[PDB]
Amino acid sequence: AGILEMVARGWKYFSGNFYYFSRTPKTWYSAEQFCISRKAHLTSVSSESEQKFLYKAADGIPHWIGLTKAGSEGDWYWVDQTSFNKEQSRRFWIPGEPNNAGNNEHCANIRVSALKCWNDGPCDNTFLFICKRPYV
Amino acid sequence: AGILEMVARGWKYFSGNFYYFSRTPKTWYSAEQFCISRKAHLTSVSSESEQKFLYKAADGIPHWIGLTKAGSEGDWYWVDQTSFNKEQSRRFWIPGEPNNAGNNEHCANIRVSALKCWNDGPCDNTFLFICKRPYV
Ligand SMILES: [Ca+2]
Ligand SMILES: [Ca+2]
Repeated sequence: AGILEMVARGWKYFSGNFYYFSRTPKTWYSAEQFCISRKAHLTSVSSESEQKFLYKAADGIPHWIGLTKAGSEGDWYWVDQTSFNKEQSRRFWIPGEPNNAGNNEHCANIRVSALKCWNDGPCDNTFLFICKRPYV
Repeated sequence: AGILEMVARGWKYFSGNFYYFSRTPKTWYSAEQFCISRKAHLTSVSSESEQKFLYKAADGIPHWIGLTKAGSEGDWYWVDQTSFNKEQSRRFWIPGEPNNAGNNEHCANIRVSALKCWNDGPCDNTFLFICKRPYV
């Protein structure tokens, strides 16, 4: 509906997209349910620059993003259905990650504040979250 | 993978579909994640016959089913993309449900062992679950 309005409504703006950083923590799925109801999806990271903005604006607090496995034993996909670049992700996971700790880590979160900031963790962990919505 | 091959692994067969009834409790999404790893989804309900097979096998124990909202404020649908008729479902909901308690009950389960067994509850409640894989 327009940049100023969306900004004025509390949304962040970075490079062709609106973002919503949740004021309360939810499980990955309850976070996605909210983003759908906000005409959005849990965020994707489709560049290094977008990764830079997203870790910065997270403020060192662990934020759910929109990476999830296609089934508890499947490969990662972006929920917003953009392509997942397996190779580009190398520069985005915290070293050691994805580690699949206790074989119950199928949802990914911005845990720290660096270029390498993603951690795989339990999908039922409650964290703050980022809804992504196109500027269309 | 063969009717007798599936029941020999612990799948249940009824009227053209295989169904996995779970051992351990899980949230709606993790349940669904587990489903997909076994080539299934959480179960959709198309006929009263299916409803009756499902509620009688569920034994009174609450079991998650594949009915969820298109977001926290959106419409009910089946996660396996079976078409959901609201008028047919009227028969299966517990009288007085779906109530949407605290604007928070965004997933459905088979709560009791009766025809009127569907209750809406928060997707973060941990219950046993029913996966469904179609026989082709
Ligand atoms: Ca991890
Ligand atoms: Ca209810």
